Amino acid sequence: PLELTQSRVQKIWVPVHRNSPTVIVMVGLPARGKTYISKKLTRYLNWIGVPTKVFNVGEYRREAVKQYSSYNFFRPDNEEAMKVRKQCALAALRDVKSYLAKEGGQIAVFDATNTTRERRHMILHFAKENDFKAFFIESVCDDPTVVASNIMEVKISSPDYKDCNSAEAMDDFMKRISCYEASYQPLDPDKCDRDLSLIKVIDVGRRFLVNRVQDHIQSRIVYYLMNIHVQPRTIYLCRHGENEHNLQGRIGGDSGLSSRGKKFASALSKFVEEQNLKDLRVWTSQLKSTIQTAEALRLPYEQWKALNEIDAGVCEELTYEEIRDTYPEEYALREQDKYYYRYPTGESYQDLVQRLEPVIMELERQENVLVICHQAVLRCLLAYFLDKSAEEMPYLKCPLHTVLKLTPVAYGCRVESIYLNVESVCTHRERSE
Ligand SMILES: CN(C)c1cccc(-c2cc(Nc3cnccc3S(C)(=O)=O)cc3nccnc23)c1
Ligand SMILES: O=P(O)(O)OC[C@H]1O[C@](O)(CO)[C@@H](O)[C@@H]1O
Repeated sequence: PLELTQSRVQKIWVPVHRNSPTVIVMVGLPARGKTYISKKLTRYLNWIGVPTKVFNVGEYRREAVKQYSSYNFFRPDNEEAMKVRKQCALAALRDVKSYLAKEGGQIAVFDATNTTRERRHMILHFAKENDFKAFFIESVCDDPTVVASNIMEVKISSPDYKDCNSAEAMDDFMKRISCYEASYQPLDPDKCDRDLSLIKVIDVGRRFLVNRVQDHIQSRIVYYLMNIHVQPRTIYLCRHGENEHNLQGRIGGDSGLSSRGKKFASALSKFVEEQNLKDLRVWTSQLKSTIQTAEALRLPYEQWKALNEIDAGVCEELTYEEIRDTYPEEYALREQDKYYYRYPTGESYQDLVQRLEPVIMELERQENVLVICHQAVLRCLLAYFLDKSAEEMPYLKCPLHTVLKLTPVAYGCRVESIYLNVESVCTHRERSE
């Protein structure tokens, strides 16, 4: 029954006067997108604030053993290589234990083939004895075009194949896959795996079998998988054209575009038209400056309250100088912990991420999209796509009148900056000390 004090940074009332971690087990033949999924899921989970880390058994093998030479290493009759592979799995599990039990981790993604019941049974046993949950994700695909595309995009360029050309790396990889085919026992949720928590994904997200979801992190993972796709597309992110508050160095508010902001809007329209995209969706916030920017495009657009700039609470409409003079401790606390700091009666970047989550989910479902938003919001989105930490997120550089063009490549995202040659003030503030 305790008396309360409001914490300085997060503004949380706390009393004063003195969920088991999960191992996600990937399952499947090589080149079925296990690593692609492990990495993308981990980016999502970390961004929403669930500390996650991938333990790729392949990387342990590459460190334990000299340069790769061929698929013979993966022969099931290779007694020695089988021992090494098993010890690499056990070493990766030691690190999973340490991460989840001792380093604050919440989710460990065990990224390997794990194609045998025996291997999976051993992982289960490891989980139950450390009191970890286990959740299996299996990717099944028998389409040779898909497999070949995966091999060309991320396998032949890997360090294993440094001394091979393309044709021979591809030949080797195909034989390598064949090494796993005889002993591959797929997840069997009807019968033998009836009691496991799992998702089996068939044909690149065409069909799912989902068995026994045990907690909210798991249903959300499932929802995420049911919304992502691997079709090629482009995401453009930018801010509103310069506005009248920007000219005054004032934060928040709902001002309109300055004369230069309107020139940017016309320049954006020209840029978009020259990209020559199919079915470009345009999203804005509900604040005037983004909507006036979209109005220059002559494309249909949709407004989202969730894309509204961070709410600076009682500091809305003020300059950073007025904040420093009127609220000196608040100004200092934010410079010290810019991600977690909440403005009084307002928001933190942490809050932003919670309200942007539905934006991210819908972005995953779409194809070509242009998002016209605001500085702190744009940083949050960009952090997601580029896998930037919470500590880095509030300092990412997203200038006015510059389009950030994002294109999926390999296991991530390429970003290209395109400045549309219209002057503006600069609203970027570096980390100080
Ligand atoms: C959509 N969803 C829900 C989902 C779920 C699980 C796997 C995959 C998947 C993803 C994938 N991606 C991937 C893997 N390596 C290189 C490039 C890419 S790509 C297409 O992202 O540029 C390749 C796959 N292959 C076979 C089966 N499944 C694959 C997808
Ligand atoms: O987190 P920072 O660096 O203060 O940036 C957010 C600010 O940027 C702006 O979008 C432009 O100054 C403000 O409206 C908002 O308060």
